[PDB]
Amino acid sequence: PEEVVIAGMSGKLPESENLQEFWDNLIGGVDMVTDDDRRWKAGLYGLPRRSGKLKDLSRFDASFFGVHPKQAHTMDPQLRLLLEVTYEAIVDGGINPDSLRGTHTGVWVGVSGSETSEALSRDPETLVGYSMVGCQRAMMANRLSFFFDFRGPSIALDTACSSSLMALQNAYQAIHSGQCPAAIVGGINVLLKPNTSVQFLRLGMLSPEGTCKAFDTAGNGYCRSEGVVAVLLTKKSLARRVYATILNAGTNTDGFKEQGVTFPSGDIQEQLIRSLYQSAGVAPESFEYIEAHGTGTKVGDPQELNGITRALCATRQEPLLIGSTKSNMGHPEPASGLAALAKVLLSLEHGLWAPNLHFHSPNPEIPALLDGRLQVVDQPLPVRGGNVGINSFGFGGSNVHIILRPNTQPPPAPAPHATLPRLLRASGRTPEAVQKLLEQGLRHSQDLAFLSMLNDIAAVPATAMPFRGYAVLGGERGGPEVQQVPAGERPLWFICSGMGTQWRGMGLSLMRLDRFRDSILRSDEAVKPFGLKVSQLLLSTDESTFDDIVHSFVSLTAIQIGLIDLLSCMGLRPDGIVGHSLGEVACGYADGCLSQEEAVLAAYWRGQCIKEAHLPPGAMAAVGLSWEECKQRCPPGVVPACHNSKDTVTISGPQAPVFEFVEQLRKEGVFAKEVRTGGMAFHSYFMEAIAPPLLQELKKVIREPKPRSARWLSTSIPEAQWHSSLARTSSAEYNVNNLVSPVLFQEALWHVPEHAVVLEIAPHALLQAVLKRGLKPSCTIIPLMKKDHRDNLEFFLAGIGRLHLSGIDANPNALFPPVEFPAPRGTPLISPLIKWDHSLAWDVPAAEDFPNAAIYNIDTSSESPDHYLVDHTLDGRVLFPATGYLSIVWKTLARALGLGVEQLPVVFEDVVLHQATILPKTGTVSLEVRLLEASRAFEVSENGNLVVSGKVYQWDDPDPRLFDHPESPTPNPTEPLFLAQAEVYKELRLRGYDYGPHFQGILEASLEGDSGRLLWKDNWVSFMDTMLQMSILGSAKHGLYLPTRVTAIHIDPATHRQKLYTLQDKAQVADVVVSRWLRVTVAGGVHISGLHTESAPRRQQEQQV
Amino acid sequence: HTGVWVGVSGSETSEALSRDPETLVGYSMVGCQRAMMANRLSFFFDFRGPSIALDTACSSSLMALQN
Repeated sequence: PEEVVIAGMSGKLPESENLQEFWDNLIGGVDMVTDDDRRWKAGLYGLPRRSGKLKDLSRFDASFFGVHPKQAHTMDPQLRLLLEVTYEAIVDGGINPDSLRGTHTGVWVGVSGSETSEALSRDPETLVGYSMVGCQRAMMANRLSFFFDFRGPSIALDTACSSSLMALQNAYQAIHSGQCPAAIVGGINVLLKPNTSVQFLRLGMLSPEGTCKAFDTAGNGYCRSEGVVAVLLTKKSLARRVYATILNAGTNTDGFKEQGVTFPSGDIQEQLIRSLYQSAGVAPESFEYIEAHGTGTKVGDPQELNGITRALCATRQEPLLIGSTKSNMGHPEPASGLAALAKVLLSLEHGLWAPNLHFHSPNPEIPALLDGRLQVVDQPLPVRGGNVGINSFGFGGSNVHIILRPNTQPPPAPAPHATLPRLLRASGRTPEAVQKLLEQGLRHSQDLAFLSMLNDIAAVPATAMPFRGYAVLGGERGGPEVQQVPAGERPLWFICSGMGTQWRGMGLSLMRLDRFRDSILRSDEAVKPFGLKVSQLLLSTDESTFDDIVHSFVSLTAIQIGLIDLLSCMGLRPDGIVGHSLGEVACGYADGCLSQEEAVLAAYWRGQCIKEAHLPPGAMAAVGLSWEECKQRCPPGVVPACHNSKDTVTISGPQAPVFEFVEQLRKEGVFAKEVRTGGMAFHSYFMEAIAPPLLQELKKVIREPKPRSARWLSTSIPEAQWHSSLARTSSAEYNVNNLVSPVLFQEALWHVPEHAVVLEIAPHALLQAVLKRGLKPSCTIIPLMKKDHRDNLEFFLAGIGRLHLSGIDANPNALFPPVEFPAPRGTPLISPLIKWDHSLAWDVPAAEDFPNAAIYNIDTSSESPDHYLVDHTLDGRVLFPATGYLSIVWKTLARALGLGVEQLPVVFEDVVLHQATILPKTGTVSLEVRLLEASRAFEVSENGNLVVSGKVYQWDDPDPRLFDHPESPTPNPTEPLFLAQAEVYKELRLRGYDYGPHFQGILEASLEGDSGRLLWKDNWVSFMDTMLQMSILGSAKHGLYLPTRVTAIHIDPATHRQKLYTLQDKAQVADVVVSRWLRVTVAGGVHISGLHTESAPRRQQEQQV
Repeated sequence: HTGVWVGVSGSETSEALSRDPETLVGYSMVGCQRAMMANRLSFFFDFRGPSIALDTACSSSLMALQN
């Protein structure tokens, strides 16, 4: 069939957000297993404390993939992370994902768990339907097919711990047989349900130490880990980056075994190895590295390594290297194969084999390791070069083996175009993504294939990725440009300036691009028989070279044609063309009305015919007077020739009349500037004699005219007669009339639709000011070149970048020689450079949602999220805030009803704090919360002692009126002074309150203590405690009074979010009012009523003596 | 070299058996694991080929037939 290549790769692995972190850990030896308490409490049910745990599971860019917020919450974490990983993998290989939409690509996902689905279907009465369309195993690949629009098969294998490699093998077979052009093979595994770990523990597969000491005597069993990995398998004809070539891949099962289903058989593994390598036609001597399964079991390791020895070490002298990524990252059950593939491919990319951890002495039951035939990579070793093999054996019996040929592509030899600046274009969700891609490209400005791949993946629609930026590399005056992209398509227009724009040495900077030089040479061929060559003028060094009219016109038209040729390479078809009279020849080119040869010859003949005719010198000057005003102001024999804009209207005529008009304007003071054209007044009645010879010559030149497109807007003939015969098709008559009839440029500019993206196609952006004023305010001029600029190529690339920032998609790769593929080895990974919009935090099921009242562990340790409690020190000892209990009850009620706290307005009633809980300096205090939904009552207990009691229930009908601030009893009109934060907390300290920084929230408070402002952060406890502090501040009583009862508390989160108003800084604040007459403390969306505080005796610890 | 392609889209027995952390038997996984819907058949009948448990919903059986 056809070759199958690993073209891309992406994945999240333990303690590593991207493959770059995975490699940084592999080489550096950082063990990726940890003793954290993330998934569940360590030691629960006797399980090992160690496990492979991903850094996060709650980040997901829902808006990108079109998942509504309600569906995103119920979606499986594996599915979300796999969608992101798959997109990262597809763009890793330089393939724009849109180039695969609508094709026959397939999705094979190896998944062996549905914990989230079980968690979401626990409560039959409140379960939501879409939980099934996001938690089913089938959707693990069907969602990918739906979003990416792959028409190939969508299968979700299980195959009992070999799912990833089995999916890889199925994709390989599909691509080999021609059923599919490409495949997306992914592996997913997340540890959420402790009961599965307990089952594996009972089977004896796990290890008490959580270390997979593969290939070692102390091997006992593996430690479960997590991992989401995706690879892009494509046929060679469609790939850009080649990590390796799958020479052959196969699967077989152990069959029947006497010992049991779960006992591995080495004979079957040996047979699989031998069959695949023989079928591929390889020789065992070629293999250099074998990525063993390497679980680390007393039984599995001998079987597997003896199989590898009997299969590949039969007759080879030099030893065979062995490795196992499970020593580092643990064992991802279904995703194990793809993790090993990632390790192997990264090792090949960097030219080193990552060291294996936890290997000191070999297993005495493996003769190979004790001998020298089989060697383990205990320290980094350079890659000498050879084939590689990967084997993944599930405990059910399924065996998978793949043979990889590493990509050995030498770096491209230096070429002349290497020095030339190359343009880079990036698109992204957030400015950070664009800046990351730009910086990565900047660090590698000399990597042509890398820059081409980046430029390929950046052509994503602006709606999906509203941030774009360009960074011209290799230029001395270079830097990133980043700006937001407006939505909606914007028209692309062209402008071709007149005969004024000309300078000595134009086009040399652009002569280096192949397309431009080819176009200039074609123009020279068009003009060669006449007697001049455009390139001769360009390479020339005389200032007077271009002061000849014929030379000027020929060179200008040739350069404009070259610019249009460069534009057409990138795929830009103008939606409107409008040019000044020398320019229209080029405008004729833009629409296909004029052939290149015709246009160049026409320019030469215009220049000549102007040359032959001898007329009295006539100076054309543009004066700052309105077109209509110049109509009468223009002296007899002088007419307004060009209508540049409303402010400025060019006028031409005899040199003496024009000088007289200039003098008169100087007397008036109006802007009277005289241009230089060698005493020639264009678009004036003087040229009326030139036409006849020009008429004949052009009739000879343009043989069969062509229709004028609706895009072109002729400024030679007013808009009234745009349907006449004269302007129906370009010909000698049209060009002659343009050379004679006055220019109506201002008339056409009005027709440019609002939000257009204009391009000034000319050697100099002379009409930049004219376009900036005349055209509507919201249009972008985008000039291609500049006069006397040292390197016009950089300016042109910057102009293309500004096109990129306007929405129009142009590819700068077409402007340079193509990059042969596959790309050279060592081309940097692109997957790590992609970043998403992870502002939101979606739900991930907890370990207490599966079968086994609510209990909360208050750990004040540094890492614990409850660390802020260490600032609630009263009497010199840390106490749990009274409002802390309310948050616990709120969360428990929210979990009971099924809502979140932000979505659950609550009403506490008759709260009694029976005793105070002291938070120990070391350790934890466990608080239980019990509810009686029928009675609407709650009890918080601590070691069997009652702590808090009261009533809690959802607020059926919140009323925002309840939080309107009562009119203060004291007008306080003067308000001369107010207490700052420092002063309020100094007073509280003197009373005996030692609140730390976290529990300091009163930005200001009135002298009477009846009003103020409460700072808002993500924490409710701090906010409500600051309300209680405001209540206490105005009290005259001395000594620290602590709450003992509350009669009513209302929380309405919606009104709260509406009440917050940001200060001039970035801080969010809420106004507070305390009414001691009414016994209400109302601040933001909270309402405390009937607070009672009782004096607490001072601890008399009297630590000071 | 015979192979087994079994179309299964449910693991209810896995959930019921693994509800009690302090009484769950180890071999509940062998008989209730989804992949065991084909590996067990291969083990008993001594089939040395593929053993895969597809998961496409409403079409797992016919997808297995196609494979």
